[PDB]
Amino acid sequence: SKVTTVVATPGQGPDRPQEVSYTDTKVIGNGSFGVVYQAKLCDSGELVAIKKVLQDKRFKNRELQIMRKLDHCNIVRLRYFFYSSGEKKDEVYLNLVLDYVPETVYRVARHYSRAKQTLPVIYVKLYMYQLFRSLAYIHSFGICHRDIKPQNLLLDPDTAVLKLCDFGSAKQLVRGEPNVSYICSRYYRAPELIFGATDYTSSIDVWSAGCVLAELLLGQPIFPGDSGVDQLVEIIKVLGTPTREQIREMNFKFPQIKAHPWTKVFRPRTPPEAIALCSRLLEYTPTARLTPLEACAHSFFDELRDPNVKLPNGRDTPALFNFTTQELSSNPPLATILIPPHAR
Amino acid sequence: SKVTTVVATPGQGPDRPQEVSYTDTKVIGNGSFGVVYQAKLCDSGELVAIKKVLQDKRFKNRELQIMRKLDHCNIVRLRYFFYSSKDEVYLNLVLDYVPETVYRVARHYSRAKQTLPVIYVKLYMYQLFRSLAYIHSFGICHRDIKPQNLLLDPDTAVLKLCDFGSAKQLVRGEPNVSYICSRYYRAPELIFGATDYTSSIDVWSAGCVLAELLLGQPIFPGDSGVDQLVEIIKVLGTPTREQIREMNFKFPQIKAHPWTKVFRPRTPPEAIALCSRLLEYTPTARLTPLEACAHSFFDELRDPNVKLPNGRDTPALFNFTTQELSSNPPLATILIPPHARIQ
Ligand SMILES: c1ccc(CNc2nc(Nc3cc(C4CC4)n[nH]3)c3sccc3n2)cc1
Ligand SMILES: c1ccc(CNc2nc(Nc3cc(C4CC4)n[nH]3)c3sccc3n2)cc1
Ligand SMILES: [Cl-]
Ligand SMILES: [Cl-]
Ligand SMILES: [Cl-]
Ligand SMILES: [Cl-]
Ligand SMILES: [Cl-]
Ligand SMILES: [Cl-]
Repeated sequence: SKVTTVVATPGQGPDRPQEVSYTDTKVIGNGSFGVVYQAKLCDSGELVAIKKVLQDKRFKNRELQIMRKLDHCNIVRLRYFFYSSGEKKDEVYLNLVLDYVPETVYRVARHYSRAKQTLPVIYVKLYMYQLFRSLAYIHSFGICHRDIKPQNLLLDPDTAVLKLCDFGSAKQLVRGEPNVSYICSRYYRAPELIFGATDYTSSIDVWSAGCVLAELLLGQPIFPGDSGVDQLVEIIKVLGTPTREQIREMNFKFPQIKAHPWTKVFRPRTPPEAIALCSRLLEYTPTARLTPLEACAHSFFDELRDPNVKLPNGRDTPALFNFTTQELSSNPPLATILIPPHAR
Repeated sequence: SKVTTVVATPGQGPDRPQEVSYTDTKVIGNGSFGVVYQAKLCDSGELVAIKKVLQDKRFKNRELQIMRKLDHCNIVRLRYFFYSSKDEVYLNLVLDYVPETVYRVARHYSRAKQTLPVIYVKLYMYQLFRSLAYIHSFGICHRDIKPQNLLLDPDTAVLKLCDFGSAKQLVRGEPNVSYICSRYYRAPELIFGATDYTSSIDVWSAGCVLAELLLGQPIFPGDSGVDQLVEIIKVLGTPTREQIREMNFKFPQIKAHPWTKVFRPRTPPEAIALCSRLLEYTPTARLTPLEACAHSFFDELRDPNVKLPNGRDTPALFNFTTQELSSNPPLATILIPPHARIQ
């Protein structure tokens, strides 16, 4: 087959480029951002995904700057990056060489959905815990993801490892500076984003994470809608009509619906700790939502802290407990809960 | 067979209650609004659509108060309306049933690697600009324009605008929620969260329908506001600081992609022209509904010879009221062709 050789910069190291050669190139992905290729590195034989984007040249790439800062077992690794022009008007492209990961939570959820099965609660636990860890970490640097949705949660089905990807909307949120309210994909947008607020916090990611939890339990999206009006009605149908207090803390012709009791929303064989968790992730008032770390520590995740827990495929669980000081900074006293007696 | 009989108020005219009996009740639609039943009237055998909705005890239903003032050949007729019954009260809207929708028609053609013949595009788009010219005449904005909300009669080629659930009168200086309109058909001012938007949002949406029927697929798709604005910039070029001012800030600098690359080879120039004039960053730089009716793309409809493919007459395109033309009366001299003046 054909071989490409580029001079590429490692993501973690100090700016010291080396000759990286790769082969078996194929398209996998399209969209606003640009294209994603898959390839095999010639030296290692490891598979990589290459996200090719257009570069301003005017300003430096915010995705690239944020990803160089990040090192976490539950976030896709940037191995290298390199520039190519190919054949556009002296147009320049930034190529991000990332880890290849052979599945996504979107693809998996949909296999169980179009089989009228429900994803076994154990996986729901493994995947939602590793997401909340990845948020705990990036929230500690004040970085908000702003795009949290199933398509952006990579899985290795053999190791049960989840890896957060797609930092193209990610931004550090400084209290008092405003931010655009038109980020986050439809279905997972926080009510304050729908109401057009520009003084929102990292809590938008917690609401999005809650919408992923509900969807893995129900086997389909919980707040669907082609418009915001449609979206708000599906929310008010579950949380009821926000009070004057609650509206004021988000950002006015609202129908009076009594709150549908939470236990009546999910199928009946659904664990009540999974429901408690939802009620505490999907709150109208952003400041009343759990923190990523507060979530990791919820009784819903207790099975993962059992010393005998094993994967359905018979392998051990992946890293769940190797917390850093950084990751715990939000609230260190929780370490006594997050790190169980048996853990190294 | 089963038979429901109610006492209904008429939608148009004065308040003289009437007995209405229908049968073959069937569900045809579910969603946030409530339920849409099809039914067959006992006496006439005519098909109707009943839209059942939760009635606030607080204030009277706005969709109702609006639809009762509306009488136009390109807007679904409200035949009757009644209150009924969860242990609280529902508002029902008895409306003409119309057997097709642009959504369905667009899709039948789309997955058969086919575009809809341009003649139907002209007919359907023309009748839509007429309906907007009418409601805008009253300062009422629809705020939902999308293919699913455009009813069709495949045989007559009559298009009817439905769903006045988001519709509202826009007074200047009064603000309005920016979270109305359906993904794909939202004007950039709504994506940017603006609350001083005018009826020109309806014109942007209409323009997305035009472009979609021509292209065979939506033109500005994406799961997020951001993804949409990228598809918009890949076609219109980068908004200038003045353009952004007129809607109300770190955008990828990209050149305006010539509008003729956008459409398949043999697309009418005049179709492409009308798009560039509906899909403008600057809300006030967009054609009014009535100005679009009079665009050269619609010239073929004004031809006295014009026939539908099945050999039938086109429907009523020229019977304009004073109410309809108040946006700009002089336009009557293009809108009403010579052959429609003949006594
Ligand atoms: C969002 C949009 C596009 C993509 C690329 N599509 C994709 N990526 C995969 N893996 C992937 C992407 C990446 C880098 C872009 C993050 N690493 N690994 C896999 S595994 C089975 C289907 C599939 N589709 C991923 C997320
Ligand atoms: C918007 C919302 C709900 C619907 C109901 N679904 C529906 N309605 C139709 N016609 C319809 C609706 C109406 C009034 C409720 C608006 N009149 N005629 C037709 S004809 C072929 C499929 C179909 N589906 C239509 C548009
Ligand atoms: Cl995916
Ligand atoms: Cl991506
Ligand atoms: Cl439809
Ligand atoms: Cl047709
Ligand atoms: Cl409707
Ligand atoms: Cl003539």
